[PDB]
Amino acid sequence: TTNTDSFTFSKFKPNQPNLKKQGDATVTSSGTLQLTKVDKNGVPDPKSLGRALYASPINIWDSKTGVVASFATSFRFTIYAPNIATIADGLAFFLAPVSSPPKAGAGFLGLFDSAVFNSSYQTVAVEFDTYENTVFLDPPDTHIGIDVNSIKSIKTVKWDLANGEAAKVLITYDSSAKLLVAALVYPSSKTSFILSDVVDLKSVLPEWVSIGFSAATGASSGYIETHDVFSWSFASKLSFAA
Amino acid sequence: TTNTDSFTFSKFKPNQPNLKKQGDATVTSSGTLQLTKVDKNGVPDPKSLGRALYASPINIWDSKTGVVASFATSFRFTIYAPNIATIADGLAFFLAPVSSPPKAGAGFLGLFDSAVFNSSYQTVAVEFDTYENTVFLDPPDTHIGIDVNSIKSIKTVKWDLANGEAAKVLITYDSSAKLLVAALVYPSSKTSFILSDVVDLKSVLPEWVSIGFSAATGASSGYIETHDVFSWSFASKLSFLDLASFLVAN
Amino acid sequence: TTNTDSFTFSKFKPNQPNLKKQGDATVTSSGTLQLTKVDKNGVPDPKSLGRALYASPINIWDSKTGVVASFATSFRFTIYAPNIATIADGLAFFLAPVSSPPKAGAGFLGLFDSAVFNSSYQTVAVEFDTYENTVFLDPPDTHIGIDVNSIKSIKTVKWDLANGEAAKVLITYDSSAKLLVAALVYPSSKTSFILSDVVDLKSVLPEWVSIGFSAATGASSGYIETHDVFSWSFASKLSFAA
Amino acid sequence: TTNTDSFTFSKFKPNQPNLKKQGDATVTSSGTLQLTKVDKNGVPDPKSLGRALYASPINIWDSKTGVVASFATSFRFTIYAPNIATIADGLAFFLAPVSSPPKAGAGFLGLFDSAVFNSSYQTVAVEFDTYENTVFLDPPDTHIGIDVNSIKSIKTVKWDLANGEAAKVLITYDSSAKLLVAALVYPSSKTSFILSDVVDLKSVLPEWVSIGFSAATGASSGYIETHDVFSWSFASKLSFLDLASFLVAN
Ligand SMILES: *[C@@H]1O[C@H](CO)[C@@H](O[C@@H]2O[C@H](CO)[C@@H](O[C@@H]3O[C@H](CO)[C@@H](O)[C@H](O[C@H]4O[C@H](CO)[C@@H](O)[C@H](O)[C@@H]4O)[C@@H]3O)[C@H](O)[C@H]2NC(C)=O)[C@H](O[C@@H]2O[C@@H](C)[C@@H](O)[C@@H](O)[C@@H]2O)[C@H]1NC(C)=O
Ligand SMILES: *[C@@H]1O[C@H](CO)[C@@H](O[C@@H]2O[C@H](CO)[C@@H](O[C@@H]3O[C@H](CO)[C@@H](O)[C@H](O)[C@@H]3O)[C@H](O)[C@H]2NC(C)=O)[C@H](O[C@@H]2O[C@@H](C)[C@@H](O)[C@@H](O)[C@@H]2O)[C@H]1NC(C)=O
Ligand SMILES: *[C@@H]1O[C@H](CO)[C@@H](O[C@@H]2O[C@H](CO)[C@@H](O[C@@H]3O[C@H](CO)[C@@H](O)[C@H](O)[C@@H]3O)[C@H](O)[C@H]2NC(C)=O)[C@H](O[C@@H]2O[C@@H](C)[C@@H](O)[C@@H](O)[C@@H]2O)[C@H]1NC(C)=O
Ligand SMILES: *[C@@H]1O[C@H](CO)[C@@H](O)[C@H](O)[C@H]1NC(C)=O
Ligand SMILES: [Ca+2]
Ligand SMILES: [Ca+2]
Ligand SMILES: [Ca+2]
Ligand SMILES: [Ca+2]
Ligand SMILES: [Mn+2]
Ligand SMILES: [Mn+2]
Ligand SMILES: [Mn+2]
Ligand SMILES: [Mn+2]
Repeated sequence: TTNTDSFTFSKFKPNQPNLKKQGDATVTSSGTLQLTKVDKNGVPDPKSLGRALYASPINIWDSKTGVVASFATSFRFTIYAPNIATIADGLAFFLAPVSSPPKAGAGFLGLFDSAVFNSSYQTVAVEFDTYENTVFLDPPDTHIGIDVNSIKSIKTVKWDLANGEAAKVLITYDSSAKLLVAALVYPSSKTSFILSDVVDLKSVLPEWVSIGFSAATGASSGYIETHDVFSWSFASKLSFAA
Repeated sequence: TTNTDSFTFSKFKPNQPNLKKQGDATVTSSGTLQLTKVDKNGVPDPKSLGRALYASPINIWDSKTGVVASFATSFRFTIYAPNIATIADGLAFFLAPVSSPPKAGAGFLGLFDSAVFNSSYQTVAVEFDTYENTVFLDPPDTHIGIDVNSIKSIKTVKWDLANGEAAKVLITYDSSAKLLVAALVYPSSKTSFILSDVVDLKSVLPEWVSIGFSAATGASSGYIETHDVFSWSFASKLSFLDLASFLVAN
Repeated sequence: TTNTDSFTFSKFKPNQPNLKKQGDATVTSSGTLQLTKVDKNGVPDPKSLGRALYASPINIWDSKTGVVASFATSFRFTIYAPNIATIADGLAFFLAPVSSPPKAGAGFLGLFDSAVFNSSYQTVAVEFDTYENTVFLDPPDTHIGIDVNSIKSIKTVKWDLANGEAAKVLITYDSSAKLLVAALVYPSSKTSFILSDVVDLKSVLPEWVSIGFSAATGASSGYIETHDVFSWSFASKLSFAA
Repeated sequence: TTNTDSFTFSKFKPNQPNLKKQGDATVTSSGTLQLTKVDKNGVPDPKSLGRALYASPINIWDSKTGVVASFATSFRFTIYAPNIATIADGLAFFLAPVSSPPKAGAGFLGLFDSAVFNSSYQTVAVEFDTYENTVFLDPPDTHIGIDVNSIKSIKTVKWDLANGEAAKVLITYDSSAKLLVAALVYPSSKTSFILSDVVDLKSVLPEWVSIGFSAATGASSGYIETHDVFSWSFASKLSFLDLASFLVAN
């Protein structure tokens, strides 16, 4: 007995009513979702935080039956950094409760308030982290991480940013294997990165979540980068028994 | 460059935050979308009026390119009347300005305010109409209508209500033919009906539209019927559909 | 446990190896599947017979579990008759056993051998009949028909031929309702026909069936028309414990 | 103006005529496609090679229009080895011309006849390689690799085999960026591997190609492992795929 919800934005459009935008999020004339503040020149600013949600909650689990949804989302994104040596803070795909407020900037990625684990967050996220928060146990490498009610990622893998180049991303969740899987590929320069782990979405998330993007820039001048999104598809399936 | 927005409600849930319940519209505990009001008794009430819309506007055409969405939807619904001789007024699947407010009850079907045509409605519907308003040029028989900016359907055809029986609808809009088609089947009765006509969606809708059901029961006590929706499926693409593949399992 | 097989021919190409063509059927330069003989000049010929099948069998029902496929097919076809008053014989979408040869021409539609019902035809069809075979209890009008192990339709509805316009067809089988529905629209005329009936696929087909088209022109001189298909899409779904 | 062709085998079934079996490929009565010979015990035999292709050719590209197909494919497979430390040879998913004979075994994986690259193979493969063949430039570790007309990969990455555990694979081709990607995840060990390269196909493969799997065991006793496939979906679009939807509908 399956519900499904899916959409594909191959462009973005100014003021799109199917998209909830938060903090600094703009969608440009040219169709770019500009998650984080970027002046006329292309020049990203500090002290920024931006978010994008799909306008309707996704039913990721069902308490009557205990059935859990599988989902798959795909997106393409570009991090340009004026200076690659100083980069902060990163972007992320997440699933948080609905009407849940944006949270601290920088390392927090606009999804947390603190280094502390808290089951209250009810956030699961795949981060693309570009600055090392030693305070958070970040690997020293810029990384893909999987967060579960904590910015202190449960598992991380290296990810070598290709500055200004477009990354194609696939994020997967098999509900019967409880497997969350994230893969990033640079089409131009042909590199590849994968991270996978087990997350039991029912003990973590509410039945209904907002899905979308979060992004932050550095708390320090020069520690700046864009977080531009070009396209985004998603598809979730919630079957009620076998 | 193709956008797609799409979904399946095969079962409904109370309070479902991805739909916008308006008027009396609710979803019971066992999953039925009651568009229009029903006592626990199971007795349908008069002067009810309810709508359900998907909470996400749909991009139906793009002004910059001129490009227009194709779309498909299907659902399963029952109208049950305690008294088949006194049945009012109907239900409808529609597109309208985001997220439109319900308009007059009764034979207006929550979609219109009078018998006259008006472009500001910006509304296009397929009605499944159950009471003959002669001031709306209604045919004597129960009928499926296509309606554009008016309650006076621009084309109707016969529909024989099977009282208390689930009908399966496929409504369909091929953008290159500007073709709207509504098919209705009762699998229990083996009976079927189709209406087909053109409507140039770009002429009559805004770029963004809210999609849903609308239903009303009668303006006099006893003209009464349910307008229950069991399941619902929708799919659109806008390029700046694969229908076979869409039904066989949406 | 759901298997699925699906495709779309948005146009045909000559000797494309995923169709098997039988009889006179061929694919033209401009990508048309002419089921029946049309000459040099567009003049269709009599005594012609053509079938075009998907080169893969379709698992219609599973005997071990007794479950049965749902499937949906859509196609676009033109028949054009140079004399509207003298047209024959029709076309058909059908399911039948594999390596099951073409069968009698004319009014049997490449699908049968006599008037009589016969179980061992193991054939199910939706037909688009342009000539009254009185001998087959044909209605006195061009009709659409459901046929199950007989050219004697188990049900019909009136179909109004629109000479030389493309017809859009949607045929659909719902194995939970055991419900076969055929709809035909002409975009040009705005016209619309539907036929709906119960058919037990599990009763009348084997587990695997070829799926395709059959068509035939009239017997006598003059009872001629074309039977041209432009596009075809099929999808089926066979869940073992649904 | 877009063609399509997809399927999903969640089970395999004995004899299944939409699947063409070559060499030793057997489908177990419990549903496993056994690419290479697996005896009574369940003990894999050496000296084996098997292949299973989809029974109909796939249109990968069109010469008239020069347009080229995109495609996803996923599958579950298990390699079981009685001694983890004597293992050969490997399995692959390939695209070769119809109706390609199966070719040399062992480290050639049933796809190639020798170390030599050849254009007239018109074979592209994603390889799962379990034995180092120095004659083919194999890296010291077990690896996934992209093969184009040759048993010598154009690129590889360390694949660490988890013995007896189902691997889930995703293979994609983006014709728009001539880019082929293989990824494998062992859901039990939460462990993963991904491999990206550019390969044209228009220049390398015919318009029509058969597709499936190929496998082989070692050339000497004891160098043995199974190559068992549990499910398989495939999707191809060629305009003259929405992967996110593909995966979650398998
Ligand atoms: C529904 O479908 C089946 C087809 O599967 C028909 O049954 C078959 O009919 C054929 C043709 O009549 C029979 O073949 C016969 O088999 C015997 C040996 O078993 C042959 O020798 C025989 O030939 C003799 O007759 C010939 C013509 O008279 C000569 O040329 C030969 O010399 C030879 O002397 C012929 O090939 C099948 O055996 C029969 N199959 C089965 C499984 O029964 C149905 O036909 C009906 O039933 C038949 C028994 C027969 O009596 C027909 O007259 C019936 O139509 C067919 N049913 C209907 C209603 O059409
Ligand atoms: C579409 O619906 C709109 C809004 O309902 C119609 O506009 C209304 O039309 C009436 C004209 O018959 C107007 O009557 C007036 O009432 C006011 C006081 O409230 C008086 O001061 C005035 O003397 C009129 O009698 C009404 O004003 C008007 N409402 C609004 C909000 O403008 C509309 O009718 C069409 O446009 C309007 C503005 C007039 O020009 C009409 O003549 C015209 O037909 C509806 N359109 C159609 C095509 O039916
Ligand atoms: C790469 O792949 C091509 C195509 O298979 C190879 O060419 C083929 O080689 C075969 C010999 O190994 C040729 O077949 C023989 O033809 C003669 C003449 O009738 C027969 O008497 C004999 O018994 C064989 O059937 C085959 O003709 C040829 N195929 C084609 C399509 O031309 C190719 O091998 C190289 O080219 C040929 C001309 C011979 O010189 C070979 O020795 C040769 O290596 C393969 N390339 C390599 C480097 O291995
Ligand atoms: C978690 O969050 C809530 C409010 O958001 C707070 O009351 C609580 O103290 C939190 N921290 C921990 C460690 O539980
Ligand atoms: Ca960090
Ligand atoms: Ca009415
Ligand atoms: Ca006839
Ligand atoms: Ca090797
Ligand atoms: Mn981190
Ligand atoms: Mn009406
Ligand atoms: Mn007939
Ligand atoms: Mn290798």
